[PDB]
This record gives sequence, structure tokens and C-alpha cells, in this order.
Amino acid sequence: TNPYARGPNPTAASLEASAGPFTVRSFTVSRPSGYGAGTVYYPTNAGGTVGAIAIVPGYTARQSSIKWWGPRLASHGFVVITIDTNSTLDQPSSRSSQQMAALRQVASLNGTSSSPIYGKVDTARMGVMGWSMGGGGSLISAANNPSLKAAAPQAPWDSSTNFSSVTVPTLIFACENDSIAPVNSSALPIYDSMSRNAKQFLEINGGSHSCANSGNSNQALIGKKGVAWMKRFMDNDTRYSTFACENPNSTRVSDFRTANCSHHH
Ligand SMILES: [Cl-]
Ligand code: NA
Repeated sequence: TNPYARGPNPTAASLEASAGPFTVRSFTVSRPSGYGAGTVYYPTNAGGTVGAIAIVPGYTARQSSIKWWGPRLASHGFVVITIDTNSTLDQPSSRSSQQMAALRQVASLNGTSSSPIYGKVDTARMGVMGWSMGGGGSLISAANNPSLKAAAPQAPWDSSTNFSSVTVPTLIFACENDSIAPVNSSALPIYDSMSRNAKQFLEINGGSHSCANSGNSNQALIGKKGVAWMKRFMDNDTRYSTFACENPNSTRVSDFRTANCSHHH
């Protein structure tokens, strides 16, 4: 029935695993348009067109900090682009423009016969993710582009915490012990500002600012949640509603909040 549903019915184990059902390949963007550099991860055997997600790092950071998401998401049926910004010192508004530029390029590559992703993307179904300033940029992207299907920033920061205009379903990963972008002044005020969307707050117990980055020790949970969120909202895949909306009730989570996530008859 759902034309966007891909892959086998999910389980907790399947979502917690390092890899999803699909085989993944990647390429580096040869001529980046509007951003510094990019790597595109894609499924080779999805069975249908899939949505696209663009991920941006934090200040001073590069693709390495967020690269784990690429294969993790692509393996579940997404085309994911991780970027390096024009400057490592770019601010959130710039990061947002660059993130959108990356999504635009994925759309262009979907239409380029020589590309590995030719015809593999449903350009009408897109998502945004990012770390810190990149997370704030993801939120800026969502505010400015309400046709985006999902947002899942991690340890987000922006100069303004008021994201009241966001109508995109948004999952905020936070880190309890963050000293760069403290939860109390950053992630949580941002979460609280949003009253018009499906939203979720997931704080990792004892986490530093890099708690959701490559090499984190909570990939099973974090990966499960991120994929579930994207599946539920990018693909409208209600097979993932419990996973997306549930409170994990895990020692790894120190603070869980959610609103407007579950469907009511
Ligand atoms: Cl920290
Ligand atoms: Na460029």
C-alpha cells in the first residue's frame, strides 16, 4: 500500500545492528556545488526510489565526525550525503545553505546518467541532520524549507534557540554532559520552542558533546532511533511508529521527551 515502504519488517535487533538490509556503496562528489566537499552513500539494491538526507558537521569539524551515519542510514534505504563546509569556521546560517546545496546536488546527480545514483532518488522526500552548528543549521533548513520530511540534529546549537516556525518532524539528540552546547541552554530550549510539529528529545546519559558522532559507544540505540525517525517520517512508514515514538527506557538515556508523535484515531 505505502509506495515508499522499503525493506523487511523491522525489529529491534535489525535496527540496532551495525548494518541494515541493503548493500551500500559510496562516492565522493567530484565537483561540489555550493559546499566544500561531499561523500554520497547509497543502497545498491533498495527496490525502489529512496529519500535523501544531507548531514553537516560542527565548527572545526569535517565529514569524519558524522560519517558513520552514512552507511548506517543508506543500508536502510536512503541516499545520504555528508559534507565538508566551504570553511570549517562557517556559522549555522551558512551551514544551512550548504546543506540545502548538497541536497540540490543530490537531485542533480539523480538526473545525471553517469552518476551511481541516477534514478535512485525520490527528490520530493528529503531530510536534514547535523552536529552542533550543523544541527542548528539543520533546524534553519527545516524552518526555511517546510517541505522537508524530517530533521534529526545532534547536540544542536544556534544563536537563537527559537525554532517556533518549524513544522518538520524533528528528533533532537542531546548529550547530558555537553559543555560546548549545554543542554539547558541549547538543545532543550530549542526543543521546547517547537509547538507545531512531531518532535522528540533524546539525551544520552553521561554524554559529552560528541556523543552521537562517529566512534560513539551508543550506535545501537542512536542508530536505531535515527533510522526509525527517518523511516517513519520520510517514508511515512508506520511500521516504524513504535520505534520512532517510544521511550527507550534504557540506562543509556538520561532524558526522553516526545510530542505529537503517536497517531490517534
Ligand atoms: Cl563536552
Ligand atoms: Na562550489
